[PDB]
Amino acid sequence: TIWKFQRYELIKEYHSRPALPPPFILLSHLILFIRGRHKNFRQELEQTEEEELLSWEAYMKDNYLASTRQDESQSVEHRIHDTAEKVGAMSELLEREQEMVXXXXXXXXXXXXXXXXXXXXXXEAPHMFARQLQYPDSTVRRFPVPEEKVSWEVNFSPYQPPVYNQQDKHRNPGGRTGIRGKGALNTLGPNHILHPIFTRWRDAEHKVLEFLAVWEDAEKRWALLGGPAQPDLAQVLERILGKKLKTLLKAGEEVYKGYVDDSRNTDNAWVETSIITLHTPLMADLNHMVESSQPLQWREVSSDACRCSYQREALRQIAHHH
Amino acid sequence: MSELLEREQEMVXXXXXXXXXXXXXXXXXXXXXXEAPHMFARQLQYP
Amino acid sequence: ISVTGKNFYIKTHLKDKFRRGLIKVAQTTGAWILTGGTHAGVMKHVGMAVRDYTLSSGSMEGQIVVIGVAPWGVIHNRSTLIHPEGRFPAYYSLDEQGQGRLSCLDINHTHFLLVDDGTQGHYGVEIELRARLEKLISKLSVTIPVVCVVLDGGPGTLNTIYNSMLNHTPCVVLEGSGRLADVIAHVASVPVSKVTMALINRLLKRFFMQEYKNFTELQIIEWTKKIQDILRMPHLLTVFRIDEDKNYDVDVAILQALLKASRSDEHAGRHCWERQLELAVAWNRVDIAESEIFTEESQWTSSDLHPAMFSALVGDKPEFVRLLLENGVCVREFLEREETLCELYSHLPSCFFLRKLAKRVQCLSHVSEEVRHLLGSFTQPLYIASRTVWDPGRDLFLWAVVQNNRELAEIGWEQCRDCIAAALAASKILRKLAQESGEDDSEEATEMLELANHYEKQAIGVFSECHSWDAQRAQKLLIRISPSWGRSTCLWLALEAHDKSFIAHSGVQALLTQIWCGELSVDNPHWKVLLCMIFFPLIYTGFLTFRRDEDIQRQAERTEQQKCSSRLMSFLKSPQVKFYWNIASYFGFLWLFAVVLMIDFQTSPSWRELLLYVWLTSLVCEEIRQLYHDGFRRKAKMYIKDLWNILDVLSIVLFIAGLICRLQASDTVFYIGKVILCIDFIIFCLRLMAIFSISRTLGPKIIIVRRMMLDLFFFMFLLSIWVVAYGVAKQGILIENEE
Ligand SMILES: Nc1ncnc2c1ncn2[C@@H]1O[C@H](COP(=O)(O)OP(=O)(O)OC[C@H]2O[C@H](O)[C@H](O)[C@@H]2O)[C@@H](O)[C@H]1O
Ligand SMILES: [Ca+2]
Repeated sequence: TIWKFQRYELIKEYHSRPALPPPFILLSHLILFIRGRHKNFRQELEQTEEEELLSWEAYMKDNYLASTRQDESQSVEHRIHDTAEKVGAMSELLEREQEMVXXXXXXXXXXXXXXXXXXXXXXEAPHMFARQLQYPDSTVRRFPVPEEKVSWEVNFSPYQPPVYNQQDKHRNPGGRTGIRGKGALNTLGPNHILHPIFTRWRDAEHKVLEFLAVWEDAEKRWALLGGPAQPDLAQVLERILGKKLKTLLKAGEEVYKGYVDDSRNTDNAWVETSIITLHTPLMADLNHMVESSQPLQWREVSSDACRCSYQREALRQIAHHH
Repeated sequence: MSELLEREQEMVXXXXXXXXXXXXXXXXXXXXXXEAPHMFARQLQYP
Repeated sequence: ISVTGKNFYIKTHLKDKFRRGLIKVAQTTGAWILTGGTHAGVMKHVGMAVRDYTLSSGSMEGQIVVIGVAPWGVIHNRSTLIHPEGRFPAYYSLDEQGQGRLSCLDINHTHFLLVDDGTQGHYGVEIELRARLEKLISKLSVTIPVVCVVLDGGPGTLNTIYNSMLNHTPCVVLEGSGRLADVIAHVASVPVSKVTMALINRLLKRFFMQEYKNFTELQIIEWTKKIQDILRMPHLLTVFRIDEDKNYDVDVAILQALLKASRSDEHAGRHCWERQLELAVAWNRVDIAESEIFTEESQWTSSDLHPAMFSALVGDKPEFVRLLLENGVCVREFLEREETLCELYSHLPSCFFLRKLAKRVQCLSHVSEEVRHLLGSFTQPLYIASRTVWDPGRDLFLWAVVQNNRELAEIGWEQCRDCIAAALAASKILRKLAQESGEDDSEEATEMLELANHYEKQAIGVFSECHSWDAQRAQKLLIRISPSWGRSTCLWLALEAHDKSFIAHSGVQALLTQIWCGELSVDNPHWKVLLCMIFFPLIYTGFLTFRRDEDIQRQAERTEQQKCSSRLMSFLKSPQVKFYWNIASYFGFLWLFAVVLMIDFQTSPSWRELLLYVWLTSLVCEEIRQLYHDGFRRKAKMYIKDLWNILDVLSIVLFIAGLICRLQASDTVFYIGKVILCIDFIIFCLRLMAIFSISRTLGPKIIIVRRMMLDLFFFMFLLSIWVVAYGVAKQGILIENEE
């Protein structure tokens, strides 16, 4: 070791001093002093070449580093951990697959053997929002109504729903609602909601649909405006369009009508509805009136309307029909 | 373990499927309706 | 986190794992823990757990808040607390012996809400408020993540689960817990088929062993409806397998519930994933973040990660910062503002460095003083006050290898440019702090030396592969000046760093020999050089190949395969001939000085004495030229730091003292001058002796001087006491009383 260092320091000193030893360095230092860097140890490279040089150095470093990773992957102190992890995965997967491992098939075969002999001898989710325990804006908790107890077709014995109408015959179809009376509903019967068709051809009107929809409910996303009108006719819906929001040329189709789910459904009172959807994108009689509620816009998307199954089916009808 | 696994996977239903198909059919048709020889004698050199 | 687990019999293994996990999720984030306040059961269990942690940290940081909500009428000694005056410290009497209804507070909590409905006999009324509180501090701001954990339970657990999950604050259920938790863990399939009163009655007979005769039909049907309403929301609930040694504790459960909540959420993809990751770094779960949020569909930008990865670098998270730099964090964009680097050196953890740095403090520009002191001071200073090339990788690797985070430091180096320079500079600063470590720390110091050895092996590996690739480019690479890392070069920095296994590489020895022969060839032997040193025109006659002729023959050959006064002066400017010629002149100096020390030594100086005077003026002139080419007093301080030049300074000052005493007239100072000149002669001969064996280093010479003066002093001391006591015993035998 020390021979190389002695050689280095020896090379370091005598490279600097000139020729002509002290008998003539008294001359040589005098004429150098009266006369007036070094490019061997420390040299300044030009920037034209340092870029290529550093890039080649980095590629060489990359090569060395890949070689060391690969030959670090060869030693037995790594192969032991690799086989350990692989045998662990193999035993876990073998226990999982043997847990996945014919009696039913045998029974079926037996039935086939028999039934054949005999022949030879011869020849859904309910309305879950109605089941929600806290009836809205009321001090009344409903009864716990399970999923097997949904329809009226089967009988659960201690089933005593407390009747509660708001002091302002029928059975609830499709689900036991746990409370009797009209409640917040007006009549003791199927109150009908109606819904005017609000749509327009959206931007890029090839397979699109926009609709002027209202966000005045301080709730989830935009639904089209409407109202529970007088049931049974369509001119009353035209008057409801004139009232809550003349026109001659129109029609009404895609009428989803019937039992709609609510957190207000009772034993004898429930809500039903009739929602239609149908429609250049102008609709000049519809752009004539300016709608006032401030939260109301032109919903150009059909992303399931962010509301209950009525609005999701309404968005599905406009996504399928156009 | 590897030798026994190759041997057991070599021991690993088509016939059963065919039988099931026959049962499905035959049933439909019904519904529509209503040893060693004498080897010493074969020995090549007659005595 | 709210824990809403009176009679539960968990076995000790799960209780220990849950205690340690809930503490390790308490100490991490600075997070609130909400519990019912009664000292029965699991609320007192988490009270004792947080008491054990808050003794374990010594109240130095955090003081984890346990706000509790408890019903007014169910508490024991409230009339000791019912004063209309306020701010008074009241005392509570726990006594462990309350009535069968009225249980007492757990005093290991810290905050108390007591809810008062006037029922005074029932536990149930209080909860309808409590989950509402959760929504409020979920509505406070991005939103705060909210999660409840659930253990053994009863009827109260089921009601608080139901009144939580109807408010979108999701919940985790621990497996193996007993009463209600194993019930919800058993219902993991058949959303329509399993919800029957018969199967729930079978399960509640299977688990609720002792209390099963307390059931009535109204309560079992309210239970069955509640669990059907709970299980119908499968994207907020998660059953959670037991805390095992196969990389699963409560941190994984809290993360997966946060993500199965935020996946199917309405608007979580715009802003919730930020605080998701910022929490995910704090627990060091690399695989969960790697498999959950760094998926192919996210398509982020690289500048937005720059907060989060910073924390992963401020607390020594190596695998996670590899995951970040693989996923898209770029170190060039990272270090744009210098305030980030100032923050990095602010948050530097405890080591030997910052302990040595705050002394110089009592500012990134402040760091360079401790750097250039820890490094050799012959370099330039770096890290200037205002953007001295910026070079982010050098800064990051410098920070890393100072703070000694080893597996972080490899990541610091693999991203750096200018590889061999930085590798050897890391080796130099490591060996410098290894030597300068005075407070013992022997494991720390041997880790320092092992790290320096590692980087020296890395540098010689890279350079060995470069030298096997090309030859002359590697010789271009060694003598390069570096724009980065100040003003040093590789060969100088390894020479000063004394990296003993690098300078003894084949290529660097070939370059050293190729300088040491100079303009002559590198292949001829040295005895022909001595014979050329004998006769002056024999250089015209000798074989004596040159660099110019050799290369020309070599250059011409490659092409074919592919398809008077200046010459003697160029001989004269070799270093080898200069060395031999100088040492022969030095031998002649010894000969004439030894001649006129003895013989031609009259009162006035003689002829050859004047020749000795002019050779010593020649030596001091050569020395002042050496000082003139290699502030000014700083240059003198760097000059005297050698071993040969201190000997030449001592020699010339002793010669000029002996000479100025040789001007005198008295015979005593004449003899004193002869004495000084003779001891100066042997100092010169000792310098010629040390022209071969010794080196220019002073450090280990000082240490060897101390440790051998110690041993010589000690053996001389015991020799002295043996000498003195034997002599005085011999005097006490062989003389009488008088002396
Ligand atoms: N706040 C209470 N403090 C003290 N004891 C209580 C409390 N609540 C109930 N008990 C006693 O629990 C025993 C029944 O055992 P089990 O059914 O397995 O526990 P649970 O389901 O009733 O817990 C419900 C509470 O836990 C959560 O923190 C909720 O917030 C509730 O406040 C009875 O004897 C009660 O005296
Ligand atoms: Ca010198």
